[PDB]
Amino acid sequence: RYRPGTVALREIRRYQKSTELLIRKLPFQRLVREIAQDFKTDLRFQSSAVMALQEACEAYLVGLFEDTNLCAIHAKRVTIMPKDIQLARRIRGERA
Amino acid sequence: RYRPGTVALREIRRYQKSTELLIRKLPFQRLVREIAQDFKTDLRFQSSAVMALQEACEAYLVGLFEDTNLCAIHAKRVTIMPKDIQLARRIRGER
Amino acid sequence: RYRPGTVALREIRRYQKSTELLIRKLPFQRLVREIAQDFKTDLRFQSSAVMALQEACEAYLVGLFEDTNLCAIHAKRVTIMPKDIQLARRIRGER
Amino acid sequence: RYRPGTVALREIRRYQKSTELLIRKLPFQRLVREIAQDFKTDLRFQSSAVMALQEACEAYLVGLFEDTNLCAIHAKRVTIMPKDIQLARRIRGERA
Amino acid sequence: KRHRKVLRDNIQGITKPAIRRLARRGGVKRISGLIYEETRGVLKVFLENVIRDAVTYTEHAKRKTVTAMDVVYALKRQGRTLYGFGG
Amino acid sequence: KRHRKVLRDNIQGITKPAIRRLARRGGVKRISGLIYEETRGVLKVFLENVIRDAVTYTEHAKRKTVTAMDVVYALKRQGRTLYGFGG
Amino acid sequence: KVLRDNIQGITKPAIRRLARRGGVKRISGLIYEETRGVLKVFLENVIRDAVTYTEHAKRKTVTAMDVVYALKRQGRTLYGFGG
Amino acid sequence: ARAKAKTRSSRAGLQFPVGRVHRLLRKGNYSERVGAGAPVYLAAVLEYLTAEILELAGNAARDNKKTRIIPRHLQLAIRNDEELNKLLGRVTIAQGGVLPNIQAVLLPKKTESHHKAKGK
Amino acid sequence: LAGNAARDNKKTRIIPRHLQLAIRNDEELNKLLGRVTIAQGGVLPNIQAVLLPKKTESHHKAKGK
Amino acid sequence: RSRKESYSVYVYKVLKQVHPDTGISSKAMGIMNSFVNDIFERIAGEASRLAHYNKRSTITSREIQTAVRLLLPGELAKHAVSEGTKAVTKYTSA
Amino acid sequence: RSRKESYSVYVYKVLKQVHPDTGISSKAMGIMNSFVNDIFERIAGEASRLAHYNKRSTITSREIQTAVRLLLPGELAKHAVSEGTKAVTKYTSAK
DNA sequence: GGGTTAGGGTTAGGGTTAGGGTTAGGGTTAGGGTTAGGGTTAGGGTTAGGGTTAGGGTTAGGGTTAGGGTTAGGGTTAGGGTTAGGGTTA
DNA sequence: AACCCTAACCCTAACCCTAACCCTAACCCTAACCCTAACCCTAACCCTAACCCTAACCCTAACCCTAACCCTAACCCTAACCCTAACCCT
Repeated sequence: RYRPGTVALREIRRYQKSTELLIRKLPFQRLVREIAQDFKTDLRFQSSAVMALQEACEAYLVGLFEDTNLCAIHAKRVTIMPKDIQLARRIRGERA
Repeated sequence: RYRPGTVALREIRRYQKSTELLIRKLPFQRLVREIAQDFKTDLRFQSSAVMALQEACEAYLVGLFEDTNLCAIHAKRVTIMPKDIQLARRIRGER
Repeated sequence: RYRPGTVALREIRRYQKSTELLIRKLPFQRLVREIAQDFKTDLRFQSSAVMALQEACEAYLVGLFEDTNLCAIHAKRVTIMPKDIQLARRIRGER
Repeated sequence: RYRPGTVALREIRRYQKSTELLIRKLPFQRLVREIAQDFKTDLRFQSSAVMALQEACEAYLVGLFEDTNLCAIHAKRVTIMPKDIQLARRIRGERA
Repeated sequence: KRHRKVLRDNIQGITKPAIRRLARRGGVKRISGLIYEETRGVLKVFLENVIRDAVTYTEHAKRKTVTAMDVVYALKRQGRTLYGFGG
Repeated sequence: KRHRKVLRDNIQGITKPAIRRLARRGGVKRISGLIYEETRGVLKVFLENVIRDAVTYTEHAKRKTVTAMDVVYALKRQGRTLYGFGG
Repeated sequence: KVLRDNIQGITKPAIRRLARRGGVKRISGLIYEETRGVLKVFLENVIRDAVTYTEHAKRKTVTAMDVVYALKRQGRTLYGFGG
Repeated sequence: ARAKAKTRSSRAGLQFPVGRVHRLLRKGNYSERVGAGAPVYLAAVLEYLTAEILELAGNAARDNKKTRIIPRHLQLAIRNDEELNKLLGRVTIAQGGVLPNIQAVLLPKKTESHHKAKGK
Repeated sequence: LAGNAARDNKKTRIIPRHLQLAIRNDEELNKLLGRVTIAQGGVLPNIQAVLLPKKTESHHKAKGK
Repeated sequence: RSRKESYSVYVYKVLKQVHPDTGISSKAMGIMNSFVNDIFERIAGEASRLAHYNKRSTITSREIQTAVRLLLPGELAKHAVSEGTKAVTKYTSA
Repeated sequence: RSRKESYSVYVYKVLKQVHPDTGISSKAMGIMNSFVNDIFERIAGEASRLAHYNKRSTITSREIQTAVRLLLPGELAKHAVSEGTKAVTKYTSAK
């Protein structure tokens, strides 16, 4: 058996050299519709609105994951921990 | 003979229960005057302005030190490192 | 008009000398159905079950209101306060 | 010029952090032996059993006193009255 | 289609002619300013930690209808037995 | 027979292998186990905030259709000037 | 404008009690230089903003109001001095 | 002839000035027109916020044996809240202090026991 | 949970006091053992805010000064 | 010398209404004065943009009521909205 | 037909001036349109506050020139200032 | 912007076992603290003198506004210059 | 860094009002500065007490090993879910 360590970098480069969507559209639309129903019923959604919402969520998730990885790799650990996300959110000032 | 571990907490509580200034006034005024002279000469300073500057600098330093300590204590280390300040500045988006 | 102090006692005696239901059935059934939907979907309800639920809720509400009134009337106050309900729940051990 | 009005708060922090028995281990056996003499004579109490009855009564009075203090603190009062003890026993279902 | 009233009773109905009528049976004479609001909230847990027991009981027997025979076993665990409607 | 509204399994819309390639775009190599729940909760909180802002905006405009312009304005008010959609 | 003896205005025992207010127990060695550099950069930014403001107002006296406005523009609404 | 009208704040049941906000909102180049009931809402909101802040400050000062509201009392009352700390999170108060927050790791959990000269 | 509280009291073992301090701390453990009574474990240090000294301070119903 | 606008009398009246035998200090007055002017330009500033986004230019009571739920959080927003509604009702009544 | 204002002709002319045989895409036009309107309300918005802080209400060329050094960084601010000065000089030289 | 009827092929979701990644135990030998001592260097009064701060008539050079003409500017419309995939060559 | 065969979107003209840029006179309204005098920034210094600087002794603390075992790493048959046109309306 060969040692892993190259397929991960290949997938990272392939997903970074492409600008394709990763999350689906209908599940996200149903989720935001269920969230909007908690405040006021009889609400609809468009296509560009949910597209901008998905783009903003993807950017926020990418930034949060990058911050978590940069916080975890500085403690002599190649993997991240569930507390690192809360640490990054406390430093950035998202939950106080 | 008292074992170490109690004088630090006592000093921390004493300095937290008081609202007195720690940095001097004349050195800070000379420093900000030298900084202002690098852009344009013939400049003066007031008292409330340098007081607000000292207060803002003290608040920023306190926040930075608190963030550095909170970042260092989460890595099984009671002390902080010089790279932790740069790490906190990179996370906060100051660089 | 009526002088305030006799219509209240008359209504109290009239409602105590009668054993009629005060809360509706369909709203309570819809409420317990919405509550059951939060745990598992595709759930139904019967008539005797919701009747026993309404009876237990009425008994609990009557007991809680009686305890609140008995706690408020002992502090030289004829009316009750919103904190008296929490006080009675803390004494009884309901949390 | 120091005794009238002091040590009222300088004595709570001691027993709240101590595990010793407040009621003393001497005056308690005669109070239990004389009570059981009326139900059925010719009885005896064990050494380890007289301590379990003392710890059970020393813990029940703490909760009753806490309930009395919570009931008295609601009527804008700082001291508990004999009318407050009977009030706390009527809601929990003790005497009525 | 479907009705727009998908609120499924947002803990309402029990208002002035209901809370006052229920308090008049116990012994409450007057009602202050607040009093309500939390009156509909203290009854939410009474149905949250009781109906869940009936659902969990019906899930054990591979059933789907909470009959009157299962609502008495849930109330007996808390300490409030009811006679008549149960059996 | 002919009704049904919405459920709650959509909350678990984030899988586990699909989120592995999502974090790989930023530079993450290995994740964990509780991340699938923590990230879901954080995303749910952020989406609730953004949806509440958009609902308040569409209520100011007295509209029932959440357009892309309102979402862009809410994101800019929060501190994320999104480009592309809208104007 | 003084000699380069004011940049080293932060000592070592005086900064120990300064970090103790936030909750720091032990520091290090290069902190006395890193914190000084960060403070110098931040002060250069704030001083540049105040100079641009006082140049807009055509004034040569850095008042507290201009400093408060610059801090609010950066993202730090300071209270107390000014209005 | 005619009558003597009173102030606008007495007819609305509030203490904050109504004409001051109506004149300050127009001179600030924010809007070319100011509504009639617009300054009343802002005045009521500001009055309620000030009342809540002063009540929290008094409640925080009543425990420090000081009847005078010092800036430290305001700093301790604002930071010790859930809905008020999120509003002024990035707002610093001069002549104040930091809330005492000591971590559990910095506590002296050394214990001279066990860690002794060898094992008895 | 009781082992972590023993290090704060400068102890290497779990005493019955630490058990009472750890059980009455968590919400999931206090609701389970509510009616459970511990022997030599003491109570939890809880002081009300109204029981604080001074409170009113200065004077309330004074006469001269 | 041109006097400066400051909120002192109203602040003292509010403090005396919510807490008797109390008062304000020296720097506390300036802190409250800087706090009032800060939120004054934040709530009124969002109403102008909200009116301009809908091709309008009338900032009435609804423009300020809706801006409460955007700046204020949850419970405080509902309390401020209720207070504003009761104030506008007492104003329109007499 | 109420057409919407968009910056397309000027953007295409600038792109053709700085790069021949080039053009804009589909979403790139909307991105540039949203970018222009974003900085349009940032530079002009600070000039109003800067004029109000000095008890004035005249936003001239100096009010926009000074706002460049506040929003733009260093080298870009000086370049924009030089371009604006050259433009106002060419404007004042001939109408 | 929703809502329909084919479809079908890329994507998502069931075992699996083996290899290196946290976790657990024992000095370890380098690494901060403090109390005893002393020699300061910053915390407070007295001035007083110049170097800035702070209001006020008065222009004339800086602006603001109602009217045209009009060069520059804004939606459509081709046919051609490299842009995406598929086998080759590398 | 095949660049090509595929190939539609970036592609140069052109074009019809055309709606905003410029013109042309009136005003009109928006900055110094010179008397001035008041109080705040700064300039020499004394003391003396908390504050600060400098060795010795040692008890915990971080790191480098040693074995160890359970979780996340990499196919395989799918076959369910995600696209891809094409109109059709309300």
